[PDB]
Amino acid sequence: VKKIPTMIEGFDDISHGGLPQGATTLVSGTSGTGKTLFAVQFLYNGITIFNEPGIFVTFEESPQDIIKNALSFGWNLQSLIDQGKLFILDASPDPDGQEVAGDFDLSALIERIQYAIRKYKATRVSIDSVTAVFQQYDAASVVRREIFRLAFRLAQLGVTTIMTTERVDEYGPVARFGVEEFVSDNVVILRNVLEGERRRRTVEILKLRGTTHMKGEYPFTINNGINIFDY
Amino acid sequence: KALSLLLFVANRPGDEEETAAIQAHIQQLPSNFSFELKVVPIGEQPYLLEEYKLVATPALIKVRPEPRQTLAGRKLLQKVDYWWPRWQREV
Repeated sequence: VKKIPTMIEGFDDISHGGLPQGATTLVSGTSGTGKTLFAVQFLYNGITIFNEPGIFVTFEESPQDIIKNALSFGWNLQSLIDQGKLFILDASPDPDGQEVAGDFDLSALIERIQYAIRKYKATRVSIDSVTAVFQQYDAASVVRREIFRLAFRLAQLGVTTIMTTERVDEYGPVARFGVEEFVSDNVVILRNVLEGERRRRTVEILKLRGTTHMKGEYPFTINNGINIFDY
Repeated sequence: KALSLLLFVANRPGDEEETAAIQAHIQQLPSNFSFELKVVPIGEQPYLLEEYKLVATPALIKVRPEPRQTLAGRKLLQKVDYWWPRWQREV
C-alpha cells in the first residue's frame, strides 16, 4: 500500500513515494554500479532524516572497511554505531576455518538479523551482496530457498529491506543465480555504461509490487550520495 | 575442560530428533580426556551467535583447544570423525 522515502535525491520521484514499506527491494547491478552506495545511503538517510535505526548485513566487505570507505561522503558510520542507531551484522566468512558439509539452513543468520532488529528497534535493513552467499556456499538451491525464508521474517518484523545482487552483464538477466524469481516484487536495476570515454550511470525501476513508478532508465551521478536527474 | 564443543542447532521440524542423535555420536567417540560438547539452541543465546559469526546451521564449534574450528552442515559428523584423531590435545 505505502512507501517509505529513501531521501536519495531523485529516487523518491521515480518510485512515486519511495520503496514499498515492510518489504524487501532487490537492488541489482554489475560491479561498481552503486549497489553498496545505494544500500548505505538508504540506511544513512533513515538514521539521519528520521530517527529510525538501521541494520547493515555484510557478507563480503569488512565492517570497518564499510565505515572507512563511507568517510569519502562525509558519513561517519562509526558515530551512528556509538549512538545505537546503526549496527553492522558481520556475516563475512572466516579465512580457512569455515567448513560446510552436507545440507544446511541459514537459521543462525536469520536469528542473528532478527535479534539485531529487535535490540536496535530498526525499521530499515540492508543486506549487501546476496550474490556472495551463493558464491560462499555451493548449494544454489538451498541458499535461494533460505533467502526466500529470510525475506519473510524481514517482512514479518515490518522492517523495509534492501538486498543487493551482483549481475552478469549490464543488459542481461535481472540477477545472478535467479534471486529475482524469489524476491520478485521489487527490482531496481543499476547500470554503468562505458561509451568510449564518457561513463553514463542509469537507474531503472523494473518492478514495485504493482505500485506506480517511472518507466525506463534515468541518469544519476555520484556526489556524496546518489543523484538522479531525468524527469 | 580439555576439549570443549558447542552444537548450535535450529528448532525446525525434525531437528529435535536429529540433534539428540548426532550428540550421542560425538559422545561415543573414543577419548581419554574430558570434553563437554554443550548443545546451544540458537534462539536462546544470540550474543554467542554473534561472537562466532554464525550463518549456516547446524554448526559445531571447537572452542577450547585453539585453533578454534567450526564444522557446519547436516553432515558435520563426517568432519567431526575426520578431525577427532587430530584433536589429540595433550595440555
